[PDB]
Amino acid sequence: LEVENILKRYHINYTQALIDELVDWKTG
Amino acid sequence: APQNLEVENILKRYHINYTQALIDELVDWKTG
Amino acid sequence: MKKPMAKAYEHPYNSEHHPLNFSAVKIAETFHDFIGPEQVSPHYESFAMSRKFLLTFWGGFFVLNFGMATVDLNWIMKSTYIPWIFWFQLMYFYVEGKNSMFMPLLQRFYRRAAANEIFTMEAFYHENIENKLRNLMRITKGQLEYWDIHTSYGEIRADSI
Amino acid sequence: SRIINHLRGDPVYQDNTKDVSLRGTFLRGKYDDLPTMIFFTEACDLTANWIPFFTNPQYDILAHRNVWLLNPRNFGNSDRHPSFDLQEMSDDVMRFMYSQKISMATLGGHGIGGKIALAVGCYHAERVTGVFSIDSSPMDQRYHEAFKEFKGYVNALTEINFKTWSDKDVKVFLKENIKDPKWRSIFTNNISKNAKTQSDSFNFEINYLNHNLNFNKADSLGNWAVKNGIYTGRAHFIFPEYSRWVHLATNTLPMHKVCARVKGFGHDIFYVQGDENPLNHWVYDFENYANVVASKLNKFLHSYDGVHALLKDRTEIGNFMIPDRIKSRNDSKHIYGDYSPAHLHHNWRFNHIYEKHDELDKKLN
Amino acid sequence: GYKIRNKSIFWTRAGWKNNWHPKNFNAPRPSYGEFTMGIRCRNDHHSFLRYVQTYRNMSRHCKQYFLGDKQLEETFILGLRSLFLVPYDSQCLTDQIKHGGERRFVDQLDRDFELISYNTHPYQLFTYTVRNEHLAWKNEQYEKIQKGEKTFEQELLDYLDEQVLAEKAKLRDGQNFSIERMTEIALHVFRKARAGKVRPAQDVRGPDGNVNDFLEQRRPFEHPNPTGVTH
Amino acid sequence: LDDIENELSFHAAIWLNAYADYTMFLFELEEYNDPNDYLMHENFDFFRGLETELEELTETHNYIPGAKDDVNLRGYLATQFAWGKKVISFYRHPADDFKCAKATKNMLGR
Amino acid sequence: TLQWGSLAERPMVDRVMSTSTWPVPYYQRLFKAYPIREKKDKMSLLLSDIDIDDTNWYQAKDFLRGSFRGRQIVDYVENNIASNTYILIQQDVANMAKAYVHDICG
Ligand SMILES: CCCCCCCCCCCCCCCCCC(=O)OC[C@H](COP(=O)([O-])OCC(O)COP(=O)([O-])OC[C@@H](COC(=O)CCCCCCCCCCCCCCCCC)OC(=O)CCCCCCCCCCCCCCCCC)OC(=O)CCCCCCCCCCCCCCCCC
Ligand SMILES: CCCCCCCCCCCCCCCCCC(=O)OC[C@H](COP(=O)([O-])OCC(O)COP(=O)([O-])OC[C@@H](COC(=O)CCCCCCCCCCCCCCCCC)OC(=O)CCCCCCCCCCCCCCCCC)OC(=O)CCCCCCCCCCCCCCCCC
Ligand SMILES: CCCCCCCCCCCCCCCCCC(=O)OC[C@H](COP(=O)([O-])OCC[N+](C)(C)C)OC(=O)CCCCCCCCCCCCCCCCC
Repeated sequence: LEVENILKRYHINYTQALIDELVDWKTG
Repeated sequence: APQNLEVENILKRYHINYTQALIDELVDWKTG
Repeated sequence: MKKPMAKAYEHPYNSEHHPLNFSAVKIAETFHDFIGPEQVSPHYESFAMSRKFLLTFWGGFFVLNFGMATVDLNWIMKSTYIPWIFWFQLMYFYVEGKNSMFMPLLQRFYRRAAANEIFTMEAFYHENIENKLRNLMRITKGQLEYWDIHTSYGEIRADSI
Repeated sequence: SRIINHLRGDPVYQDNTKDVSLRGTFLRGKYDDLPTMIFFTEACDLTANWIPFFTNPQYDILAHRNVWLLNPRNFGNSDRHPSFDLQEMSDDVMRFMYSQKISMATLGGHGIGGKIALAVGCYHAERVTGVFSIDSSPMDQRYHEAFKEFKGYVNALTEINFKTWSDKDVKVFLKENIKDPKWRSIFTNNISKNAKTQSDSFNFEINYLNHNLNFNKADSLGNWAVKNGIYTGRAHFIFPEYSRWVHLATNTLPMHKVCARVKGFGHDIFYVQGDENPLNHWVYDFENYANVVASKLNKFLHSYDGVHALLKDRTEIGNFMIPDRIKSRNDSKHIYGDYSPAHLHHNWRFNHIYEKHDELDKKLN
Repeated sequence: GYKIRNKSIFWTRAGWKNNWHPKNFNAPRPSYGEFTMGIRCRNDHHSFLRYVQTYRNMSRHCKQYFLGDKQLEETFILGLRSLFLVPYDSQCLTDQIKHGGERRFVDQLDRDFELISYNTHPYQLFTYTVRNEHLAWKNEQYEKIQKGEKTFEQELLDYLDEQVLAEKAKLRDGQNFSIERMTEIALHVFRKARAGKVRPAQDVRGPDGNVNDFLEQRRPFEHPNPTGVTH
Repeated sequence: LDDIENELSFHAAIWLNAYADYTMFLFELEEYNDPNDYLMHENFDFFRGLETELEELTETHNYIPGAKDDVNLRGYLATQFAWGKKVISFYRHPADDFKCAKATKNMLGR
Repeated sequence: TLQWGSLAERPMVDRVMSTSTWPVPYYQRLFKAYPIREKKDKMSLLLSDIDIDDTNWYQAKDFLRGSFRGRQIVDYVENNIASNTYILIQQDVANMAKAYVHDICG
């Protein structure tokens, strides 16, 4: 949930779809 | 530099306000 | 439980209100009984600032009271001129002149600086004494390690057989 | 990458209080040579939470100075030592400034970090240009309800044994004991796993901190001792209108008591207009509080920080003459008159800018 | 905490931490027999036996008022030795004292025994008070045990024994019950018991920063006139 | 075996008694705070026994401050900048006088 | 600062509150009131950092003799232990290890 934590720090409203695209971007 | 464009385009589609600090942290998060 | 002694020796000439021996502690107790407890004000403002106009009236009333009573006040002003000039010119250097002239005479400052440092040492008393105990507790814990080894010998001797 | 540079190190337990090195994040400014700012986060708070504040284009703080988001001892990444003396922690910063080749720096702090920043100005005033304290005051806070809660949370955090407890046991313990949402989130992020998945542990030294808070004596981080003295330089204080840490009724008086150059409310001491909310202590989370703090911070760094005491602003540098005391100069044939005080380059000790500009001056003449 | 920062704190004109032979102008100088006509000196070699007799006098004259309390006599002996062992263990070099340290301590102890012979020494009056307060508490326990009642000290001991069983019955992962854990169990019970008693306020400040005295009553004013006695 | 069983048992009781001393002191110290905020006679009551030793100094006329203290730390703080820097000698009584006098073949007893 | 106000309002600047209450009572407490010279149940704070000494073993015997097992320990130590002091200090495992090799042979 590192991607969720950095987004939370910046106070940016994040959707669940955005988190998956970012996780896939790192893993892929 | 190329990884900056990958994240920026992802943040572009969600019309989310992004800063260079966030991208640098996300890019550092990818390499880390 | 064995029955202890009924009482120790009771001195016939020593009491709490009239202690036989002397120290500043008993004098300090009777001193604070005299001046009483600290007169804590429960108010939101101090008494002087709330009654400045009133205290100014009574301040000038007693000045006028002394002024109206003293019919020879000019004789007292003239009689005070010589000692006022004499004592101020004589003690100027020892009180104020030393701060910018020949000698500083810092004896009284040294007494303030030492007391100001003691004020801090008393404020940090709990800290300094706790660090000294951390070393003694370390020594005590080191000696208690030998009993922990002995209490396992019975288990070691049983499991070895 | 480039703007965000945090040096990686491992905390080392030190027996000597002088062999303590501080670690933190460095934020590079927009321009080549700018003075540096050293900022201390709240006790047991992440330095990364302030990165979006100091890297916000709207605030544009990096346009003024380079920022070091530095952790104090026993916190985060820095070395651990059981002592929390403000003088010993202040000497840590001076060794950090030396190892980093910093001649003098601006000091900032949030909460208890504000006390630490102001303490460095008290013990090393010649190395500090100014102090900007956010929601703090040099006063004994051992009996403030906000500090008691923080003190109570640290005590409860000593119950957890990372070896025996599972991850689900820790999550339940924190939700039930730590009722404050922000303190809960901060303490979770301080939990980290060591290399080779040995075990989990808090980033801050929980044992050394608990003894400091639980003892509740002069060396506690909530206390401000008379031993710290007086800060002689520029100081600015900002705190919320309804803050659980700084009460506007009386908690401003310590600022005049410790800081010699503080003029008073409306000049060096401001309150952010806001509502009653126990989370208003964390000004960087709310844009309303953050906008006012950033503007006041930019005003401090731009016009008031590192300016001589008897000058009003930076605008008077070079055009306002300060009176001189007689018999204060070594030259005997000196006509005493007013002078403009010398302001030096921010890192003149470790660069040769004065030698280089001397030679360029001779080419003119 | 706080440490003395002055490195020269213990420097004297005679050396570091010198409180045995301070430096003064009239320093001791030798005497030569062939050139000395007469001399007036009060020094002698009698301090050793005077030191022995003084210990016997102080011990025996204090035991007159102990009423045969054997434990008090043995406790007093340990205290009396701590008074006579001062020159043997002190940091001060008692053998290098200005004009004879042995004579100085013997004359100092004789002033103590003079007060002891009159039963007016503060160490004596302190001993009688401490022993009376101790025996009064021991007699309270004895009366409660003869009545089959359980003493307050036994209630805590029994309460602390069942706390260790409860903690060691739930702590099965580890089986090392340290003295640190044993201590914080008792202290948690001691604080709760001390807070339960109606004791006078010892700490300056309560939970708030305010003092815990009877004088710490500020506004708002909500108390009426004091009422009189009832019939 | 019973020799060390009882030897180590008594050895542990000695250092358990010392552990309880330091533990109980830190327990009573929790109620004592800011010695600067207590009155004079109340601070002596927390440190029971100091008033007794103070009476011993008075009744024996040992009214030279710090004479019987092995390290008169208060005496060093008071003389940090004194002329002829010195502290009182150990156990110096204000009444004792060890002055001597001799007559030699020369004048002034030289 | 050195400019705190008028002389009449001097006692005003001393109070510092730990709560947000208004108006604030100005008076700053100097000392703790001590109306009754009561003998405190608390033990003396002089017993702070004294090293090990004779009082430790003397009090250990007094508390051990309160038990049946402790009475056996004290009697055996004071009679059948070749030591020149009651202040027992363990600085080696010589007496411990030699007591185990003389016992485990069975
Ligand atoms: C028939 C008709 C006649 C009968 C009518 C009957 C009615 C008579 C009216 C009497 C009123 C009684 C009710 C009030 C009594 C106290 C008055 C007062 O000011 O108390 C507040 C004041 C502070 O109260 P607070 O606001 O709660 O602040 C608490 C903090 O502790 C504060 O400490 P802080 O340091 O933090 O703050 C500052 C502090 C700063 O103040 C101080 O801390 C000390 C000030 C100096 C004290 C006096 C030094 C005198 C040294 C002795 C030498 C003269 C002795 C006189 C007698 C000698 C023989 C003749 O005080 C202040 O707040 C501002 C100063 C207010 C003025 C007080 C000083 C005025 C002089 C009073 C002395 C009067 C006698 C000498 C006058 C000349 C001879 C007639 O307390 C004092 O100053 C105590 C001083 C001693 C009090 C008794 C003195 C005698 C009675 C005083 C009457 C004053 C007016 C008349 C004389 C004026 C001549 C110029
Ligand atoms: C044995 C002492 C001397 C005896 C001579 C008589 C006294 C001198 C007369 C003039 C007075 C000015 C000298 C300064 C005196 C300051 C002493 C002082 O006030 O205590 C401060 C002192 C601590 O305060 P401090 O701030 O640290 O003092 C340092 C100063 O502030 C400043 O710190 P500093 O480190 O710079 O001070 C060092 C001190 C060092 O002093 C010395 O070492 C003395 C020099 C060696 C002795 C030379 C005489 C040789 C004697 C043997 C030969 C005689 C033969 C005669 C025939 C044979 C007879 C059989 O002063 C000097 O350097 C003296 C040099 C003179 C400067 C000359 C500059 C040129 C002037 C050109 C214009 C001329 C205009 C003249 C108009 C009139 C003047 C206003 O308190 C103590 O030490 C207490 C212990 C007492 C010390 C021994 C007694 C000395 C007298 C003390 C005052 C009375 C004590 C009893 C009352 C106590 C309260 C109840
Ligand atoms: C205030 C009201 C009450 C007043 C009561 C009196 C208060 C007096 C306060 C104490 C001051 C006493 C001064 C004693 C000398 C201290 C200085 C010193 O020791 O000299 C060291 C001096 C100075 O050495 P130093 O190293 O300590 O200082 C060096 C000075 N500087 C730093 C500047 C380099 O060395 C000497 O040995 C000189 C000895 C000279 C002796 C001068 C004093 C002689 C008189 C003393 C005896 C008087 C007895 C009178 C009794 C009367 C009975 C009827």
